[PDB]
Amino acid sequence: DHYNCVSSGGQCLYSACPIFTKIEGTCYRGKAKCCK
Repeated sequence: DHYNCVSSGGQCLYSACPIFTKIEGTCYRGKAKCCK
């Protein structure tokens, strides 16, 4: 979720994760990606 994503270094993005990050979980009631 958003809390864990941001606390663990990531960012919540609805569509693509930018280059040199990868999808590691979700945010926003599972509608966005946590990119780390």
